[PDB]
Amino acid sequence: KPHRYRPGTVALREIRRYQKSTELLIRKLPFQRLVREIAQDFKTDLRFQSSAVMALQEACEAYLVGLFEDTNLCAIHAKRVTIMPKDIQLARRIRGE
Amino acid sequence: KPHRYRPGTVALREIRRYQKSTELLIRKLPFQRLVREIAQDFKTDLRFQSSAVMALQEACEAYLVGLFEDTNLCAIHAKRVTIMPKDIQLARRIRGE
Amino acid sequence: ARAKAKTRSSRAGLQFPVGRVHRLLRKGNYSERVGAGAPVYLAAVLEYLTAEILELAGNAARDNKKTRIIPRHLQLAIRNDEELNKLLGRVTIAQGGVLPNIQAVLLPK
Amino acid sequence: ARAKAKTRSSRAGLQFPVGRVHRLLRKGNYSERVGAGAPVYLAAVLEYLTAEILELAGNAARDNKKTRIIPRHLQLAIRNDEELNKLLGRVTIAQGGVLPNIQAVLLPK
Amino acid sequence: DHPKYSDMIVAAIQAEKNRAGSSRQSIQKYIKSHYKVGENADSQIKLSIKRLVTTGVLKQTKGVGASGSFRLAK
Amino acid sequence: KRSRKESYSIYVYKVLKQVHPDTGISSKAMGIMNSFVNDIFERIAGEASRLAHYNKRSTITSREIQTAVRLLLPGELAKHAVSEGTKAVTKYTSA
Amino acid sequence: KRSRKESYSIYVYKVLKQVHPDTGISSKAMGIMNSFVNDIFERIAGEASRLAHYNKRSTITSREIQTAVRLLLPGELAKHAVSEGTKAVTKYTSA
Amino acid sequence: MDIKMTQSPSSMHASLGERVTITCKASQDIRSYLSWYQQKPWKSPKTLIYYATSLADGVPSRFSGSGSGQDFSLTINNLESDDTATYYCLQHGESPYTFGSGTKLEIKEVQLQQSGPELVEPGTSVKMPCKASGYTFTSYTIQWVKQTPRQGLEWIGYIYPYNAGTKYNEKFKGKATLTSDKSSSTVYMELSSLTSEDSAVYYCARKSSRLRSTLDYWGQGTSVTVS
Amino acid sequence: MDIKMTQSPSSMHASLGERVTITCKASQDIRSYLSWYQQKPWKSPKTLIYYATSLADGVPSRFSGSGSGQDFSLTINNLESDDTATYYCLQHGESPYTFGSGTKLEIKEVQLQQSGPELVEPGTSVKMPCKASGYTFTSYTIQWVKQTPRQGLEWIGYIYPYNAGTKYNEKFKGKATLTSDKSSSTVYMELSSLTSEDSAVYYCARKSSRLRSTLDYWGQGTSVTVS
Amino acid sequence: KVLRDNIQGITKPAIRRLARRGGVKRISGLIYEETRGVLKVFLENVIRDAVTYTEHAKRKTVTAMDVVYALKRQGRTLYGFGG
Amino acid sequence: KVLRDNIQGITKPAIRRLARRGGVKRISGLIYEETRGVLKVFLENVIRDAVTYTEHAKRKTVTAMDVVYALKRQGRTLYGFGG
DNA sequence: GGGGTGGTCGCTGTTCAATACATGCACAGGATGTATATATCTGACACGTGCCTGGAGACTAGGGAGTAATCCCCTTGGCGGTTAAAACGCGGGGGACAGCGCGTACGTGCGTTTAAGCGGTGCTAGAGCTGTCTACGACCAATTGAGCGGCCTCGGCACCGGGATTCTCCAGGGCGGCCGCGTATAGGGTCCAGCCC
DNA sequence: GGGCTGGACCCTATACGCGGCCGCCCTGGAGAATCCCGGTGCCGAGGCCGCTCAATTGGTCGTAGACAGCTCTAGCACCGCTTAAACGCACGTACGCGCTGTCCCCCGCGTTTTAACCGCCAAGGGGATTACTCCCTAGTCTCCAGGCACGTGTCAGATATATACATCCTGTGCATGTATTGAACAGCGACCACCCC
Repeated sequence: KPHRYRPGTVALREIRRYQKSTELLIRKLPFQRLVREIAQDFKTDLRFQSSAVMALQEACEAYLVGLFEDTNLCAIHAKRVTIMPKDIQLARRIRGE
Repeated sequence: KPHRYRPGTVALREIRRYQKSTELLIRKLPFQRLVREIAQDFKTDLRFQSSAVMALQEACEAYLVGLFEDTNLCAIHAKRVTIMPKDIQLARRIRGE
Repeated sequence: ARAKAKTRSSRAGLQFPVGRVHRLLRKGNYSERVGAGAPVYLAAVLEYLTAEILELAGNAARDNKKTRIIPRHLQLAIRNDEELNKLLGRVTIAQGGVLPNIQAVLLPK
Repeated sequence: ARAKAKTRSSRAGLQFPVGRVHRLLRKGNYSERVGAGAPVYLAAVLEYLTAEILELAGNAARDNKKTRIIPRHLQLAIRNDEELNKLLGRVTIAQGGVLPNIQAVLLPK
Repeated sequence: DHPKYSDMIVAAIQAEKNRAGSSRQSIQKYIKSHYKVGENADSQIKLSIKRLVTTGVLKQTKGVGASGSFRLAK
Repeated sequence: KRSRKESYSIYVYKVLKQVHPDTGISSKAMGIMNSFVNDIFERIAGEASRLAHYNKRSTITSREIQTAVRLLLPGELAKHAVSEGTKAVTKYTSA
Repeated sequence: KRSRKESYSIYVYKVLKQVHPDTGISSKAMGIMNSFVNDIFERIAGEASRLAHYNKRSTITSREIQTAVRLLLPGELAKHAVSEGTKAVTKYTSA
Repeated sequence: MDIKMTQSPSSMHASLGERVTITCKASQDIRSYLSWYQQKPWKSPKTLIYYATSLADGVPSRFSGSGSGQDFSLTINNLESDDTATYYCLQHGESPYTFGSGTKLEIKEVQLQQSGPELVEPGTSVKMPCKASGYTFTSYTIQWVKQTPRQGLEWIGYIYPYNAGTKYNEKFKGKATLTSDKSSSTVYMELSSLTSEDSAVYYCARKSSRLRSTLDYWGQGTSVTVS
Repeated sequence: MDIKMTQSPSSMHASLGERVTITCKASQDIRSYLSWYQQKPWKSPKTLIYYATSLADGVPSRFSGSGSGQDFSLTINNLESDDTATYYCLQHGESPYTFGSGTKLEIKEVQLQQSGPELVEPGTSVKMPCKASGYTFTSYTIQWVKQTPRQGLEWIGYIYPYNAGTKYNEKFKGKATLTSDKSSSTVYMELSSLTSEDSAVYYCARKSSRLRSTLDYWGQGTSVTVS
Repeated sequence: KVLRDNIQGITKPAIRRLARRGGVKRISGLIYEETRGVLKVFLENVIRDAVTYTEHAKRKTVTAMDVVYALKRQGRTLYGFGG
Repeated sequence: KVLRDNIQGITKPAIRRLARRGGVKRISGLIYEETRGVLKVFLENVIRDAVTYTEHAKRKTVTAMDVVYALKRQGRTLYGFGG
């Protein structure tokens, strides 16, 4: 019968590989479209430097990673291993956001 | 038989009483002693304005009150009612200290 | 002879001192030149913010039946408003106290 | 006739440009006047910080058996140190990644 | 319509013949889902399990008190 | 003779008399309001100075102060402050 | 015609050559180091300006810069930066 | 001690193109906290003037207002076909907000979703929702207004989602109850013990916590009818 | 390959007031990362010079350091009776830290609590604590040094309490193990498979993570004796 | 021309990758929508400031320096883009 | 003359009162010592900067203005004592 | 007139209604805390006065910013493939969570101790201010070399392919404690011989 | 002459160990991931050359701050007294934590889809620069009035007292359920009236 890793084993390897790696994790073209959409609500027919979009992507991914670390710590504090929106909300509200 | 309130009713009454008031909760003169003891490790024979010591006490009590709010939120997140040193530690780490 | 003096605050209709704001702008090392309209605009903005906070604090004091605004009323005024709370999120008000607030899970059945 | 020019960097024994630092201090609207020793002292401090971070990052790069420093090595060097990390806590380093860190309770067994 | 709890419990145990002990929640679900018992059914179910194990008829294969799993023990 | 040192107390009091004619204000609340005025003044002036530096402009104008106000003040507060400042600047210009 | 830009790349490379003769550095790492130098420059200069303003001094001196260094840099970074700067200032005065 | 709004011209006729003036007299000094609203028939009102002088977002400069203290006025310069509607002044300087009696003039992105028509038997209770979108929910209070053909527009109360704070008109204590849902960004108003007088169209309206702000955006209105 | 330290003058006899000069050679360039230590008999060493020129805190200007690259020197100007002690040069420019052979001189609040002497039998294990106080525990590494009468001082390794990072000398891998406990500010060293050769005094020394910082404060030492 | 539904481009795989880099082992199903909301809020906050700087410059193109200034003003100092 | 152990002057009931103003209902027995450590760290951080400002001014009296500057430099702006 | 059997009475098994017990819920009232109305009084706030310095009026100079014109670069838009990633579906196991139980640690309350708070006095260090004077930082003219832009080459590292090691998963086997079934054992039931009625 | 008692032969109730079974633990082997090693190539890092502008040198000056001296505020030390807060101890309750069961919901893997990425090409918007100009602000001199220091009075709120209402807790009573047990009632063993031979 075919091989299958037990649940929660591949997640560790994914954590290891994405903590070793440094590349951006969100796809560039849909993130760019999202940025343009969001900016459309403040000023029409704006233009963007590729470096400006890259800087936005770097800042957003760093923010999300830093938030998920606190979400994981709150989940562990609840003696859980699954992170939940209650964990995200607790982390964000303690951070003063 | 002598009257007794059940555990937590006097606690709630004290919560209501102290959230309505505005005066300082830490004894002034021993807080001043602590301030002078700490400062003597940075410079000997320092003088202090009374206003400076009061400013220190205001800042310290505001910081402690906010920290206890975050600690209580962490404890509630753990489905507990009692605040614990692990709750204080989580509040501090998530806050960024 | 020189005409009758008229303050820039009165010329702009403001209460806050345009002259003092201009002198603080020039002496504060913000730039080597300062436009004429900048201190007027800044005095108007500061007067607006002061009027908003003072009116909210006065409303709170009136609700508390007190005729004089106190740091408790100021704390209530800023904290009970989301925009003012975001403006002064990193600020401590001396003798201001805290909002009466108890978590739902602590209340008795 | 006048003496051959001798850079203030060489006079102070520094690599960083004392003259450029002095120009930036004057043009930055930090004060009306700038003492002669301020750009020297500041350039020395900036040189010390640059040397510290670059040597830690070079050690990290050598430990990875690569010859040139990259943002990953800068990130590793900064985060593995209490004082540098607390100095640069609020800073994001592009393409720097994160430190490997898995919580103990998540490990098997 | 509910007889004395002894026969209800033994009937519940007899239906789902788990060899390692019938869990409390399984029989509490079953007897109330099949039959109809008053508002305080569950408390009387727990007390019935307790008194039966005190009489020694039922054997608690796992757990403590009422919280465990119980076997008929013939 | 003591060295005269300035504060915003009288202007805060005049604004108070405009918004609430019959209320008063304690000394501690007045000092807190002075601290508020100083803090907001410093914040806006700093943002305007940094805007001028970023744009390589030598002077701070009402446009710079306006952009600083839009950056720091939130939501409806920002647009109300902008409206008040624009009205005051227009009235001043019309003399 | 395009204007001349300005960066600390040469000085950072010279410091790198002093601390690790064989080690190189990437362009993006150089950009990050330029950002670091500019940020720390701005922090010390701003803190020294605030110190002068608090003490009503018109001049930013090495004492102001030293106090800013002690306020900003934590722990042993402060002591070693103070030592390096004091050495440089003494050598400059002697020469 | 409620501050009555007295609009002088109850109705008027005007040809196209000439200037029109409308007056609203305040019972007590409201310190310039007065707004003007245009309501075309079978549609929710739109804001024209706020702080008694300031044009609302998107309002053409044809409309203008003036006055302070107790005497306020509205002006329309270039009358157009669409300018036929009912104009209400609204004061909000003191806690019970009061609308003007209304002036019927005839001539020759923020969304507040609200529920549809309703039929209810007397003595029941009802829950009108108000789905808010297009803006940050907690920053703005939700204001509820009752419109009848006999009493005109009446202010019921408001909910502040930031802290769930409430205020109610004394005429609606107990009758109305306000609740908020930060997750769904929805506000609900409870009407208890429906009675014949409750046959009215109810509007939820957005208003900033800023004192000079006014009701700026309005829901489409819920027509509640009691049998 | 380990950097050899070479103090050329093994011992000097000198009178009071006169000058003495000690030298220390290096097998490879160490870029000024050399420190000087004064050890009185039955006493923990104290730091005199760091970064090859800088006087440590509380050290009088009598002591002077000089040199760079491979030639280094320590100079004492005005001798007193107290100067009778052994002086070691220590390099930390490369990962395996190496002390000098030691020079004997004869003349004619940061705290690190360490445990007392420990008698032990061969082949078992022992655990030595180092209780630090008076400073931010996580900010400084704890260094461990082994002092035998016949090899002098030997650097074993360090633990960084901030991230529990450790580095060990190749000679002591497996033999030594370092652990930390933030809650009690204590660092523990475990020695495995004790042998008669292991009989030595073990010191714990605080050293900052700064590259130019040296081992500055030392524990009183823990003598381990193997039967 | 008009962009309409691009928030869904922050896919579940992308959020999982971000959580893996964040050290998260097991992920609830509602984290995806919660994270999309949080990211939307953060992006709106940063981009509003960037556009304000661009408008002050009277430029029609948002630059990386404008983004860096917005981040620094929001306490998110970013190294590597000309800061 | 000297002071040695004034941290114990931040008493158990005082910490309880602070927790009550924080909305805390039930308190573990180790919370008192943990809070004493926290307060000690915070006071050290603030007083160090206040004394640094005092040394710069070449004064021997620490002033409320120095304390306010230290708090503001640490991001804890305090209203009521400045000026 | 005796042998023998159903009728009927006594003893007892079965079941039932009162006895007793346990749990779960509503309420009266007793104790305590809280909100409200009234009188006292004090010291902080608001007002009035002097004066003095910094803000305003009027005029000059020059340079900073506004505006027009030009270039070219870099942003936007489109098109065609190419996989890599995303979407979707499914089996399952392990984690969330609800309930039960226990013990201990934390709350509540009272009696004892202590030290904070307040007032009053005394003293002197040192912060604040003024005046002198000099060194040092700004400013300018002339110079020149250091730093920046552009061009080029070459080696560090990124990638690709291939072993070699390592870590995970689990199926099978060794090993131990609990349960079912058979056995040596003896207790008693049963057969043979002597004896007393 | 035959059953009772004694001794011996045979039927059967019994305590106990061995085999069967389920669970615990160990380990070897398959397989999938990870890391080391070698070869290739390409593009970015580092070096070289030209130039131009900004950093340096030499000199003048003017004012900012360093120093000295004086003054008088306020911070520190001390002591006594009151009483409120802290502390120590007892008791008990409810909450934290461990254990158990359920079930559903996330993970891992295979299959299908789609759209991001990359290379290529083209248009043109606007960002950057330069030249010209003018008006807007710095700077100076006069002068005067707005605001700050200081004094004073009175009323707003803090305080003390009494009262009236609200909340908490619990002891009691009531309602519903349960298992228990002496007895009300009928079935069978046994004593007696009476039939049959």
